[PDB]
Amino acid sequence: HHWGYGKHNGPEHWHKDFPIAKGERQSPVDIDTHTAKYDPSLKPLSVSYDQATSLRILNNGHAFNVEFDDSQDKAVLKGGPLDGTYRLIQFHFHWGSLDGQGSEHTVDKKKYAAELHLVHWNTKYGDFGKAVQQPDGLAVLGIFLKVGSAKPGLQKVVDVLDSIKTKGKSADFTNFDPRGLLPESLDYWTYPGSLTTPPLLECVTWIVLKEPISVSSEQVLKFRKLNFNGEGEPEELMVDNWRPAQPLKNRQIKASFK
Ligand SMILES: O=C(O)c1ccccc1O
Ligand SMILES: O=C(O)c1ccccc1O
Ligand SMILES: O=C(O)c1ccccc1O
Ligand SMILES: O=C(O)c1ccccc1O
Ligand SMILES: [Zn+2]
Repeated sequence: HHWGYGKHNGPEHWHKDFPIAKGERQSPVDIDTHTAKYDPSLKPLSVSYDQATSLRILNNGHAFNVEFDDSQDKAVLKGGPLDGTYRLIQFHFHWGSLDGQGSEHTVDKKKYAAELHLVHWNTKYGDFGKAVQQPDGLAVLGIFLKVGSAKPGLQKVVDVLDSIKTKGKSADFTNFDPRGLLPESLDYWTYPGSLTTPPLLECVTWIVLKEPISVSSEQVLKFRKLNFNGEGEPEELMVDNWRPAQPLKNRQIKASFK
């Protein structure tokens, strides 16, 4: 599988190897804020990250993942639209070549400079690989990034990127606190969707926070120095690693707030 974000292997091509790309609950989507419905029965999100154990950071040739110990209930998401306990396995970002693009979800067609995805799996399915085969297997917390003031809690991530410049490189990344990436408010939109990269499985309850976080231009510039290619291969900057909005089809986006 040689999928990517280039002209010859990008999102418009993914359906040839992954036919679910044209399915009924693909992500991301545009969030029409005037069409989303407030649902008063939606509960507040419960983000319990105090015992989180980060292990490693990896450049996988499409983004970088910060990975966590998901062998115990150390960092979990529950409540909101979710039934059960969802364990944090990794987070990653999508970002642009310019500050006016980079997010996967859009809000009233507005694009943010980047988007953070905190990926969690439903513990009733035992492991991530089983969870991705279920319609309620994953819960992804999505957070928009806008360029402005620096985010202090992001800087530890930025400072390690030089050690994982190319595809396949990893580095130890212990004692990172993902709570430093969250905005003040946990108000959210939610809808059923999919992974946004191949295999594009329709297994995600998306929880997209309304409040973006601010990062500095210097922080996002360091993301843009990463490479899609392996060491010794022709340099292709890791930028614009986002899938565009897909048709909503027979879905409704719900809001936790009025
Ligand atoms: O593999 C990619 O994601 C890619 C992206 C941009 C340009 C060329 C590429 O191969
Ligand atoms: O110093 C950086 O911020 C950096 C980031 C990504 C890749 C190579 C780098 O030197
Ligand atoms: O978010 C995704 O698209 C994804 C895809 C494959 C594996 C883990 C993931 O989070
Ligand atoms: O291994 C290579 O082919 C190579 C090519 C360009 C620069 C550094 C390298 O190691
Ligand atoms: Zn993602």
